[PDB]
Amino acid sequence: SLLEFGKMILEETGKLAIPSYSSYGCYCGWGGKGTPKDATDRCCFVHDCCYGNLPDCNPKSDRYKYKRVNGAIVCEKGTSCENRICECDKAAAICFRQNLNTYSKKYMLYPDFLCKGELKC
Amino acid sequence: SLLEFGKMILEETGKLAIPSYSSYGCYCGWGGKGTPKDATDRCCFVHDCCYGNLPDCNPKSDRYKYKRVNGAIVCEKGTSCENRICECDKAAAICFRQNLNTYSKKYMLYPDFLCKGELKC
Repeated sequence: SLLEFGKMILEETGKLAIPSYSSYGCYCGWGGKGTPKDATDRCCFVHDCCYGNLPDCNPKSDRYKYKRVNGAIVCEKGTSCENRICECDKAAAICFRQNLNTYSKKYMLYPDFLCKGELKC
Repeated sequence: SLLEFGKMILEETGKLAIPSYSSYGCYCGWGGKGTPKDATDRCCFVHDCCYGNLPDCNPKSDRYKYKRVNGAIVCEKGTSCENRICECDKAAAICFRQNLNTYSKKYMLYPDFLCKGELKC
């Protein structure tokens, strides 16, 4: 859920999930259309597609456990849905951290009309 | 599109394309620089080169059909673009499978900053 995902985000980036990655570009939030605007926005698009491969699961309400071992995120052994959702969240949070150098305020509260079309995954 | 390619990748490798191949090495990802890390990363490099030679097309977004006949992927007859996109995808997905033997978890989540230099197609 956003409780776990928001915690990895804060731990990895020093930023709060809402608002820093909930109103950013075309895909960081609940938007789902258009061409990702930059590297951070691409991390989000990938995260949506990741959740997309899990139609038997519900990421929004599915809570999992993770721990930090040797400085890295470990998704603890759980249900297939818990494991796969944790892995999607871990990947996006590290993606965010890796792209912090190009994170820009320019793309916060980004207008709907500048995001057009479907990119299927 | 990513949807059809992801599906071939799962079928050929038994791995879900996102996240196993979506942050892998220097080329299985959005980027395009440096020496490919290994055989798997080379499949991605070749796949970019293949898409790079389809400028009359929209590889990422355009949908196509394919079948399985006696084990093997068979691209169905669509538009010129569709069949070519399909063949690029089929070659990469088979490449991933052929090199599963040397797939290495240490190249997942690979930072793009460790990838420098243009390597010509």
